[PDB]
Amino acid sequence: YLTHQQKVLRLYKRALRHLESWCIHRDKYRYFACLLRARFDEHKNEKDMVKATQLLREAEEEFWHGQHPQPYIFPESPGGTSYERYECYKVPEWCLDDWHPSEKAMYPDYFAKREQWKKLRRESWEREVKQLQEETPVGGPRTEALPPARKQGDLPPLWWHIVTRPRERPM
Amino acid sequence: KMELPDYKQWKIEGTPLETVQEKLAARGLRDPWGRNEAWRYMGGFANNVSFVGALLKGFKWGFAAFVVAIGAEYYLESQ
Amino acid sequence: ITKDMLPGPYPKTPEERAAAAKKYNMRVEDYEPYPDDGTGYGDYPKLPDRSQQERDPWYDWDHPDLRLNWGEPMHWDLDMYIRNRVDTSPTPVNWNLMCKHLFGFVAFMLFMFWVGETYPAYQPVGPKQYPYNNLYLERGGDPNKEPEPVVHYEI
Amino acid sequence: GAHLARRYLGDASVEPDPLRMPTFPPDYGFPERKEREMVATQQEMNDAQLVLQQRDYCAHYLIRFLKCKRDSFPNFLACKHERHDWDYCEHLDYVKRMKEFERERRLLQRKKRREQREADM
Amino acid sequence: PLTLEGIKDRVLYVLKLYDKIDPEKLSVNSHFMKDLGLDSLDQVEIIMAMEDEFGFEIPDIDAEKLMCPQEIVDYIADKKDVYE
Amino acid sequence: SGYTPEEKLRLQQLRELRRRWLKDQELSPREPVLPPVIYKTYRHSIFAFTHVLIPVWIIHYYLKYHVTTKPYTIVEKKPRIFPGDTILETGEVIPPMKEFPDQ
Amino acid sequence: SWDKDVYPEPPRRTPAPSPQTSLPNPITYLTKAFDLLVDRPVTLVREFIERQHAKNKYYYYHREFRRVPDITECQEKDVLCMFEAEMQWRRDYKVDQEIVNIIQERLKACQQREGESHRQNCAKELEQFTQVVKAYQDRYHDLGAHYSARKCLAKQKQRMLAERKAAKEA
Amino acid sequence: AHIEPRYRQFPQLTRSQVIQAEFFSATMWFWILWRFWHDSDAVLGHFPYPDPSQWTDEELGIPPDDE
Amino acid sequence: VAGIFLLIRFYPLTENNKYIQSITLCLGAITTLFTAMCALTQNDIKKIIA
Amino acid sequence: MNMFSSLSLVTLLLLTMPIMMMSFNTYKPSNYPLYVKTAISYAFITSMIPTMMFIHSGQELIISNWHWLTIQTLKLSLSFKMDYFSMMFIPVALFVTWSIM
Amino acid sequence: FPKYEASRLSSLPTTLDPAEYDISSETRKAQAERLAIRSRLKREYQLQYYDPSRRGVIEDPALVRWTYARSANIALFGIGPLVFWYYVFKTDRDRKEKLIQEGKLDRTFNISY
Amino acid sequence: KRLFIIKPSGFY
Amino acid sequence: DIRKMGGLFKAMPFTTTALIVGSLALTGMPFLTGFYSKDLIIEAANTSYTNAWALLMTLIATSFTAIYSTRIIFFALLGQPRFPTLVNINENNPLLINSIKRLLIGSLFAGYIISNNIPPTTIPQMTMPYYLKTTALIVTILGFILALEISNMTKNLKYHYPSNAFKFSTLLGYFPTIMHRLAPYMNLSMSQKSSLLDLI
Ligand SMILES: CCCCCCCCCCCCO[C@@H]1O[C@H](CO)[C@@H](O[C@H]2O[C@H](CO)[C@@H](O)[C@H](O)[C@H]2O)[C@H](O)[C@H]1O
Ligand SMILES: CCCCCCCCCCCCO[C@@H]1O[C@H](CO)[C@@H](O[C@H]2O[C@H](CO)[C@@H](O)[C@H](O)[C@H]2O)[C@H](O)[C@H]1O
Repeated sequence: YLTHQQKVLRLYKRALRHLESWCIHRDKYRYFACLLRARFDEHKNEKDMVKATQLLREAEEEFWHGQHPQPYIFPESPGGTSYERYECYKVPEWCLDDWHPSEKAMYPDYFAKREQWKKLRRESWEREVKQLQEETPVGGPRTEALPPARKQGDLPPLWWHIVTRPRERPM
Repeated sequence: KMELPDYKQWKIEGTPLETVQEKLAARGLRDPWGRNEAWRYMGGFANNVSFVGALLKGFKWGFAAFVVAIGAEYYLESQ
Repeated sequence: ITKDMLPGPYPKTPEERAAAAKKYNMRVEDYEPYPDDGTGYGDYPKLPDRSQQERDPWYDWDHPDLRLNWGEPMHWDLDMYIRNRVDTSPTPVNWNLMCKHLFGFVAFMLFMFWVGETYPAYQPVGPKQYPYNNLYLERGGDPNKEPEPVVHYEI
Repeated sequence: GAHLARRYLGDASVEPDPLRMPTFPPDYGFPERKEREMVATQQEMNDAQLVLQQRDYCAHYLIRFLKCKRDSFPNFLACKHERHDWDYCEHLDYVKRMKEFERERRLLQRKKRREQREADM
Repeated sequence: PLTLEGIKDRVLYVLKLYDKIDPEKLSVNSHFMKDLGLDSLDQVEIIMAMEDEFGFEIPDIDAEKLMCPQEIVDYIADKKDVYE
Repeated sequence: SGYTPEEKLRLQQLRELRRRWLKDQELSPREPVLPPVIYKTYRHSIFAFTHVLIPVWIIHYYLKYHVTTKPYTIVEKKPRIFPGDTILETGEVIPPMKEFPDQ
Repeated sequence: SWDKDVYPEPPRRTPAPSPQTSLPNPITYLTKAFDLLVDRPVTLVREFIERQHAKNKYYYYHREFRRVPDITECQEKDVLCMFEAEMQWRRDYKVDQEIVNIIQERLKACQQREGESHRQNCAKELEQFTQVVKAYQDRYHDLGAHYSARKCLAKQKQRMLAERKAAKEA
Repeated sequence: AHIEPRYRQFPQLTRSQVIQAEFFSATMWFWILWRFWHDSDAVLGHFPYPDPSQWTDEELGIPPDDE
Repeated sequence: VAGIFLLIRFYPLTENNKYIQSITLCLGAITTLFTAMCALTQNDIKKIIA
Repeated sequence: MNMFSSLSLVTLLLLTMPIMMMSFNTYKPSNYPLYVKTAISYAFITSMIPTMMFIHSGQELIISNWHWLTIQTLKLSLSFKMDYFSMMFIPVALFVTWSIM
Repeated sequence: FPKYEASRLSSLPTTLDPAEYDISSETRKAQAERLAIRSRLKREYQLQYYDPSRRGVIEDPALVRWTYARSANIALFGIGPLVFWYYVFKTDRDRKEKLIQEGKLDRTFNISY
Repeated sequence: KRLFIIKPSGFY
Repeated sequence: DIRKMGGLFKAMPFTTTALIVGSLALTGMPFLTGFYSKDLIIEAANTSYTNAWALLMTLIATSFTAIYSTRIIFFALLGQPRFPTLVNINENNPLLINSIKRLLIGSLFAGYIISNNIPPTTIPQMTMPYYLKTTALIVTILGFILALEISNMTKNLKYHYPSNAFKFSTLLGYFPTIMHRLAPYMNLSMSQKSSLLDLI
């Protein structure tokens, strides 16, 4: 699934981040990040892909030996301290349909504009289905990529749940 | 809305990033990101205390207040 | 759902395997049932014994919390492999070495505690002395029975 | 722990055993040995509700200190002198236990020094 | 409170502090490889610099697609729900 | 590596919709349309009255007339008595201790 | 309030205040505030309620159960006599449970009251607790959930037989 | 708000937070020095510790070797 | 602190039981050393204080 | 005894009042957190009076105010122990909780 | 670098998997066929998930198949453990009953049971 | 500026 | 993550002061609140009839307390900043200052005030050799000196491989890694799971 170039670049990013977790201090990190870059540049032009694969394989074993047992993780990345912290506050938009009319009356302007989005979704749906139908090979899609809208006044197929997803800090 | 400081004032000269650059130059290498770290070694961040300096925070006036207290306590009791 | 889309008995022939693989939305070269026996797996696929914590967290799963896609075959023990439970992720230290170091540490501490119990520390003092026959009455001694005298001397 | 090295690494036969001390008679080597005087009566310690482990030969100073504290409330810095008097008595009580350990130690070495010669004869 | 112009200014600020880029040729639409002449190893370092700048991770699958400053600004705005 | 032209266009069209949606999450000025030192001493005076005085009245009444009228419901540790004390109930004088030697 | 003989207390001995400081005791002034602001208004409310109770005074009594023949005097399978004997035994069983509770409450109150001197000063309560528990155990312990006067009697006769045999061998 | 964020620069401080911080740091050191001046025995020792090797055989009741 | 407080409540029993004294002594000693050793390399500020 | 026992219980009762008000809808949601923080601070004050009484004379008592259940020869009462450990710990816990809130 | 030893609860990292780098062309073909199945199911799900008029649950046959298989078929389960505990408890209670009969078990204050 | 908070209906 | 802190000694003066006071109280600095309990506890343990191994483990842990207390101060407060570029450092809320301030006053004086008001219930041991009286203060001081050496070595331009003792400490002795996988696995497969006698 990953190409050789993709695997090399992912190792390079991964090794730098673990190197950064060992060094801590910026001047120390900058110094050793340059040595590491030099090692990658030492074989950038290796044309023999059999040798190149072995270099990649050996670099991965070297990384496994020298990885930080407790590397730095950005707080909201998977495994971070703030990961998924705000999922409890994310409420799907369809819940507003079940509001009592008295609750809806407190935001007359918000719910007026909400009807314009629901109307837009209703009048776009048939085109989106028919566009996907006529752009999909006989044996169904071969990838998960979706197409853009082709005409003016058309919306890209399957847009609602991307466009109206909850905000990252919804409360 | 927010005015960033001019980017040309970030220089590695006079900072431990300069020392790193000399060591790298010895091996023919060079650091292309040094100015991106320079703000951490400049301005109000330039001179932090040492650990013993941190533990002694407030010792100067704490001592001065102490010397007065034990001079006052002598005079109160001596009389 | 109909009856031909439900799990069935263990697949006998290659034709049944092809049908089973198709029912489970699997590629026939990937489909493999549990070995026939009395457990009762039937033709349910045997899938890799891996935790859901091992799946890519950045991919756009239909069920992000479970890291599952709609329609894909669920591991037999998925409820055990949810992210709240059993983790099979690779570890920076080999499993067997981790066990040796953990066990060795606890085994060493237990030995030393027993040694420390056999050679206790103490100060060079004699027993603490108490008056009135070692506080015979205060400790609930029988008032009517006479205690043996406990005499302490100066030094 | 200096004595602990001697007992565990050297000869344990001439070291005191803290769980069985004393093993020589109290008057042995002491011609006429005085008894220990207790100032506080059993009733006084009972009414003062002293903790049993506190009902030792220093309890009269503790009672004096405890009364001072109750009387000096809310001045919780008072009774320093009463506290020291009780503390100093407990130090004298502890020094006597140190002497008992040393007396036991020297009597055991004296025992060996005897047993060597009688062994030699 | 990030703004679209605020994100753009900080993205360009970081690149103007990168010694492999001429600060006068740089623009929001410059292609890192076809305009500024950098390689794919350089682009990885740029993404890491942006991750440090804004304090969040850009996964390798998305990161490899960000080949100009505007695409980085757009990616960050989409993740932070910045619309103005 | 990089967005294909079809990928760029789809991303652009979704970001335009997404930004329009986020703008529409802003409340208008009238929303929500809702239906129909001396201060400090008074706040703390009313709080103390309703949260300290009233409960202590109830608890004291409950303890005095319902709990302490039953045996062994409230049991004090008896007061410590020291040499030289005077007992209120009987007027007894507790004798002092013997003479302390010296130290 | 309650029978002082059933729930005895010793005579309280409080020591008179003997200050040795010039500072005022904050407890003394808080006691005056508590008496004025808390106890006094509370007492007035009770005295009002006590006046109303006096206007309407009525009585309730403690039920007295006549003794009836016990299970030893019941002919085998004579349910009418066994019923009265069995209901009586159950009433006494509930009374003995409360007698042990009274003695346990004496022991617990003594331990708290005597403070650090409780091991010596609570001997009599402890000894009385030990005896009543022994007697209660002999009567009722090991009878099972379906206990009855019949099973209680069978247990007693077993104990009496072991006591007679032990004396016989003595 | 009252404090405005800064880019790549030392943050803005108020006089109150600095003064209070200095006051309580100085209070800590006054308290330590004051207590040590009056209660140095709590740190270094309350009473002398005797040397048992200096106690005479007469005061420990050790009879001579010929008894 | 509830665990410690429970044992403090029951000191009138534990003070007469040398066996329980030894067990709680060794259990506390391995706890204090082992968890202080763990804190020496933690990077999360909250886990260090934990 | 009456001041000591009465104030030992108001401290605990005082802490349950914000819970009562919330569970019966009779409070101001605008600043419930301030209301809870104020209740803790007053509970600390009232708890310092029994503690002062104990520090003075070592006054200890047990309050067995409600007979809940009796199982044959086991009587279970709601019983509170105002002793050395309760008198010293409660003000400390309340003072610290006051800062945390 | 000592080799990685995989375990049941500690699996081999992908970057250390020798099969990860030795991609053939029939392995590429298998990967392309797996993605086709995933994409086909993704489309089927999305055409229902995005339908404006759908209100309910998108029934998943995979989930129904899993629960159906898991609920079918109605040493820790046989007589082994029952026998083991029987001899543990019977032995304990025989010893206790013997002591009580000989008057050697302390039940001084035991009157609740 | 104030943003609408999407919540489940609290009325019932 | 403390590795992304640094240079906060002046940017957060009040949090700094409270952090230093709390660290000194925790490490048993004389006459701060922590000293009035820990100092007596170490002397009580030193002079008791006690397990010798347990006593030694307790003193080493006291030394280790100085080390991780130093580690927080060194990486959180000292050095150059390592946090992101947009500086939103602000500790000037009255609720924050006042809450910490009261606990700061408690952390200085509470031990002294409590120590002098509680009635004595034991015979405190006050006679001991100098090396048992000052053991806590010494090993605490040694832990601080060693902690400085270790922390300052993180600045040298040397990259080190991890030792096995370092991995043991970082991964908490592998107790969670081994026990939180194995024990759940055994129990969870216990039920969802041959003897001929039963087959009859
Ligand atoms: C203050 C606390 C004081 C007490 C400290 C107690 C520490 C006790 C540690 C005991 C555990 C040591 O456990 C031991 O570790 C070493 C380290 O490689 C292992 O050593 C062995 O395994 C490795 C890896 O497989 C191989 O290179 C080789 O076979 C050998 O070196 C041993 O197989 C193991 O038995
Ligand atoms: C019974 C007595 C109890 C103890 C009483 C102790 C009271 C002592 C009060 C001291 C008050 C000092 O007040 C504080 O002093 C420090 C001195 O570095 C000043 O700080 C000063 O040095 C630092 C740099 O090192 C900078 O902030 C600046 O150069 C200057 O302000 C603070 O601006 C001032 O707010």
